[PDB]
Amino acid sequence: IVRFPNITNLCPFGEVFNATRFASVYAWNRKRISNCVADYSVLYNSASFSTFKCYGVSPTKLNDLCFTNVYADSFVIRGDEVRQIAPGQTGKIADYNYKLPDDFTGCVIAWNSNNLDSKVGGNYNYLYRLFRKSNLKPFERDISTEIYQAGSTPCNGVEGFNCYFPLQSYGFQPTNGVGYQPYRVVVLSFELLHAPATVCGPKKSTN
Amino acid sequence: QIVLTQSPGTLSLSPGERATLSCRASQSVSSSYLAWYQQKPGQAPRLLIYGASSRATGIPDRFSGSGSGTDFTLTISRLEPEDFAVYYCQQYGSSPQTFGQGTKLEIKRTVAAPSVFIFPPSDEQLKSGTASVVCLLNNFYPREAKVQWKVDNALQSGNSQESVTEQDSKDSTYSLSSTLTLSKADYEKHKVYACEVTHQGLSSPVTKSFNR
Amino acid sequence: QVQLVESGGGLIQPGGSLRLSCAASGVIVSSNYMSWVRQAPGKGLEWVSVIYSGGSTYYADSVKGRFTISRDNSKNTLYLQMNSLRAEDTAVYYCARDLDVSGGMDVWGQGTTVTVSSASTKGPSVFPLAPSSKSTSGGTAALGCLVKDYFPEPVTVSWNSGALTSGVHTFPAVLQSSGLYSLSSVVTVPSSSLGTQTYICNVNHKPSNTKVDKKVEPK
Ligand SMILES: *[C@@H]1O[C@H](CO)[C@@H](O)[C@H](O)[C@H]1NC(C)=O
Repeated sequence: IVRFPNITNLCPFGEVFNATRFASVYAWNRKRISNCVADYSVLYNSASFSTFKCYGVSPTKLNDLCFTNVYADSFVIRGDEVRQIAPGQTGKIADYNYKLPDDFTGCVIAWNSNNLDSKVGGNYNYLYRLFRKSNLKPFERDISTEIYQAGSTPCNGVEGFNCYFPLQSYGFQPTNGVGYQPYRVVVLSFELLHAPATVCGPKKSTN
Repeated sequence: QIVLTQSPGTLSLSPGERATLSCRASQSVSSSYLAWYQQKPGQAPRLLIYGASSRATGIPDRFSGSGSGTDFTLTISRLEPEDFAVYYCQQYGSSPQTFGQGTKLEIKRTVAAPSVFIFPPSDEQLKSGTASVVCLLNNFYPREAKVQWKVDNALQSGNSQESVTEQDSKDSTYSLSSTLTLSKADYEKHKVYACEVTHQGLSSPVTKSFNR
Repeated sequence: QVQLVESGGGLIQPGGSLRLSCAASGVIVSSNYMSWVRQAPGKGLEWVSVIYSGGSTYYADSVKGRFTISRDNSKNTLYLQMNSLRAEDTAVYYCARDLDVSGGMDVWGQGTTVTVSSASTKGPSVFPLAPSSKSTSGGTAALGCLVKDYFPEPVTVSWNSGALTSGVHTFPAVLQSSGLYSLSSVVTVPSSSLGTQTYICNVNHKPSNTKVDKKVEPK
């Protein structure tokens, strides 16, 4: 009545969600998940997330599905910047840092991490791209540190008027407003690729 | 959205003193997203400080900014004659970006009481069908001055419009006019038309009146 | 050079359309955050719209659906298409570039004025402000003209064909309930020379081609 592959490994979700350090949004981390089993309902309740939004699929119905590969993206942004991590959204983050496709099928998980990513003197280790000539294609990662040319005069790699470094630091202090505090974000992408499915839910096979 | 309340409304100082301008936000704002702008009458805003403390290129050292959370400060250590203008703060960390209502930096001088003149409606305009009574306050400081219209000892509120000049280049005073507009029918209803003026330079309120 | 030059501002009635232009030099508009900021007469600054280097556009809630921001990279100019204009949209509009945390809004245009009103261009009525009785403070007396019920802005007022400029105050215009502007221009003179010297106003109104010279004298 039910038949899934004989997969025994557990998916390294704890390696992603409970990592001691996350990445800057402009250089986001992508973990490729394959050949493992994952329960998405225990993940929904494993912690108290601020946003757990799914698109297309549902977390409850997600346990009944198999996928070729599942992709996990993790980074840190501001509190009121999480709304840009969604299909069809625009903004400094969606345009120049991390972009979702309009036909996005998956879930985006975010939770406050002020106690982890805020330092007293200010945590300037989390960066974000402020200047970019054009938008990002979906799932594109631009880690270039080229001096941004805002004027007609070339920059020759030196900062000045109309020549600005394209990356800026978040001022992450624990006394910030709720919208200014760091939020760790995890994006889950489900890929069906006409191939053996290797990432399934926790359903047990019969005969 | 976020509301920036600047204080004081007007700041009265002499050249050479230190100016301290306050910008209080209705929400906590990160210091990296606060700016200060200067605007003179008829001109465009001129960026002074961004990031609460970083001076724009070309801004002298006497301008300095500080603050965090909800309280921010623009300080001019030693005021120059060209520093008297209107100053706005601005937050740009939360959409939509908002400005304060502005603080006016005004040259301070000795208290000067105003000369009060009153004018009945001209006989030409009385033909037109409406009556305009004008009360003039000439060359005074400070700008704070109350102007109350009294028609047969009745306090008249709702039909007067005041107009004030900018601070003069020479004597640094203000002049104010208050126009009471009525119909010819209502203007003929009453008799005594008075203009009472309360000011810092007046020991008691002065009243210029005429009879129709 | 680094200049932002604006144009397209003028006079229009409720519902009409207007397109503002903002020509840039020394700064490429398609490579910067470009914003519009407006200032109603005698009021503060209000953000209107912004366009990103990548094309994303955002508008204030009061002008959303009626305004449209765009740019032409060949001309290096910025545009603000305004439709369904309202009386509250009357303001001086500025274009500026934004550096955000990297330097704020550091380049501003000179501003272009937009006026939204349904009134008809009309010349002013001028009436004398006779120096009634002594009009004495310590010995001086005051008099002037009343420039009432005109549209649109502005008017120019001089005294004795520009010969008198001492002790003259020409107040700023006031917008009345009728929608027409009203103005007064006073002067202070010695009461001894009231009967001696004659005083005449000099009111000029270019938009309606009206030139009135009223003579004020005691009554
Ligand atoms: C993360 O750690 C907490 C506490 O150790 C645990 O309850 C939670 O299940 C973990 N999450 C994952 C995805 O392993």
